[PDB]
Amino acid sequence: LSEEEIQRIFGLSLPEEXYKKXVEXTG
Amino acid sequence: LSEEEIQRIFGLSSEQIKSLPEEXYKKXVEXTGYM
Ligand SMILES: [Mg+2]
Repeated sequence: LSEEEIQRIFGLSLPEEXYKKXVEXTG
Repeated sequence: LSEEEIQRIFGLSSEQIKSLPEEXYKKXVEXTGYM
């Protein structure tokens, strides 16, 4: 999985901004 | 994007999905190519 694919999949520090869009996931 | 889809995409154990944002972050790090 590329960083560009993570942007597309999550609709976007990538790890930090991963964790926050994770939290927004847990609602 | 559901928790179930994220579990499958990143191969997460039943244990890992207890900590989805943290185990997000770690599978984020492995994204960037770091360890
Ligand atoms: Mg937590």
